[PDB]
Amino acid sequence: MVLEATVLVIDNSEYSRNGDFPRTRFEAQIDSVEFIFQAKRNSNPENTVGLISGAGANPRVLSTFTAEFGKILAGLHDTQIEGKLHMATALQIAQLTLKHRQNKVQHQRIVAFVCSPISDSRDELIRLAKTLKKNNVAVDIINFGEIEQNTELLDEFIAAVNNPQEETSHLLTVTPGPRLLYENIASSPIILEEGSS
Amino acid sequence: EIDTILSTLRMEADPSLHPLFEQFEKFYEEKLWFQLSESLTKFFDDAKSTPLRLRLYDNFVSKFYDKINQLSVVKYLLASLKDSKDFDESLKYLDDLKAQFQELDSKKQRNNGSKDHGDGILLIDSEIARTYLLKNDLVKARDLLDDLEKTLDKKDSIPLRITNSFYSTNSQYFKFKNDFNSFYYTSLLYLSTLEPSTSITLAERQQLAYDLSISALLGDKIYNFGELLHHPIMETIVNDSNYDWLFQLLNALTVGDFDKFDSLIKVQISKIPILAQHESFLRQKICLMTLIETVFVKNIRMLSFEDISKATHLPKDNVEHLVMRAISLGLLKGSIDQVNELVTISWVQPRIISGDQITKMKDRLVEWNDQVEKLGKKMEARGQSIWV
Repeated sequence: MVLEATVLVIDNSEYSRNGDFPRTRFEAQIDSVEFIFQAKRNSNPENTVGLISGAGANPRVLSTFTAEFGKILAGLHDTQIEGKLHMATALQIAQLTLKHRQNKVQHQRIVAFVCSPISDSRDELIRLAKTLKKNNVAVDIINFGEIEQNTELLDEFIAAVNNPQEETSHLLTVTPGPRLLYENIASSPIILEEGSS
Repeated sequence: EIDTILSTLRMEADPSLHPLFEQFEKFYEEKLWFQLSESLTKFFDDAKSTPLRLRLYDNFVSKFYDKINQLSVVKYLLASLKDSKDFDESLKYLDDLKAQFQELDSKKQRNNGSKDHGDGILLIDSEIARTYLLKNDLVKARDLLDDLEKTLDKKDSIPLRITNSFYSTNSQYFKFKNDFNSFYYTSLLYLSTLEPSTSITLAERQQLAYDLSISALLGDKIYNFGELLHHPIMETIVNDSNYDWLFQLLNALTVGDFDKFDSLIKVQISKIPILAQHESFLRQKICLMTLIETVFVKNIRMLSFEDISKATHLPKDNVEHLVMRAISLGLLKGSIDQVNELVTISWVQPRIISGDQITKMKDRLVEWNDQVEKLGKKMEARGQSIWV
């Protein structure tokens, strides 16, 4: 949590133009991108967040690690609502963005939103799971897409990956029904998590 | 409200179209709007024929004119308005949807924050030109095709759907008018850009397949008959009787057999009235296709008139005119000697490169490798002393 650089993956699949979270699922997510930046800042103001997309065939680096609210917002405005989620590409690219930073002292966190079922090959995931351990990265999943009808491929992986350490990777399962996604993120741990050490 | 309508639809519906209906309601309740798009589409794929289509559209459109992407909305409506017989009714509905979309997009552009909505409009526009053709008002429909083509092509990026719709409109206009030349140009394009949708019925495919083959008899530059046959549109539809004798003609052109040609044409010239009025073209066409075959095989630079006379079985008067025609097409280039009765061909137009020819090319290129190689080595040795 203390002095942390974050790649946030904002996903705008075809399932994200839905309306599970009223009025529109898209607009409930917009508020969450804004809130995540703020929560992390409120923790420790030397935290930074950068932004990549899950949407399209591939990710697009909209914004690198920065303190300006302005960069996240212009990036946020850029969307395609017929994008599609590929779990694997998003992970891989996030790790790369982390290798270069304004301050390299900062800890390594991936926050990723999942807004559609995940059906990527298993083989890919296994290998990535232990890649992550090499370079010592933790990841929090704000999950509300996957659980609607599809068993969690990521949970076990993250669990195994975590060590005693201040950093704590987590599987966070957040009630997918009408309750407002952003409201529930504020009311669950995301910066109220405790260390594992 | 919407509940009383759902009751009527389920009952007279097939018992195998019954659960499609149940799903509609459930997805609404849960506010899955993606799933909801999907299930709607499943209905209109195969139940556009049935009398219930129209109903489902007034109600569905009014409910889901905001949930689902815009381009989703107009596509459903389109299907309904083919089976709608009245073409003043079709025109009414179109104008209501056109206004609807223009307003909607104003708010909606800003909510998405980015989405091209000028797509929907173009599709609407395309369909209105189509109304007009059916009522035989070729004049109104014409300037609307014009304008469509200009705005579309100014675009640097275009979906398949839009350009496909526009080509469809064109195709229909050209066969109504009885212009063989134009249709052939369109049909090809339409095939290239053709949506991966299987909403496109077999009937539609069969009718087009038929018009394309009739165009290519009559044609102005088609000698590409084999290439045409290799594509799904004709390729699969061969055992049917309509596509028998038809395809037989195409293949008679390839070998240039005059004898098989003559028998087919005598029967069929009565049957299809297009062929009756276009008799000159068709008659020239067998003769030409033979000429291109004789010329390509004999790569020597001169041919007597006597070769042409025998192959095409025509008198010599007619021979030199036939030689003028090839030259006008640009199929061939060269000059005519009347004093010796020769055609000096000086250019051949590339054709389909068969497998045998791949090897032929290679044999000559080795020979010409060696020439460069021999020549450089000896000339280095000659006057070695100076090469500053």
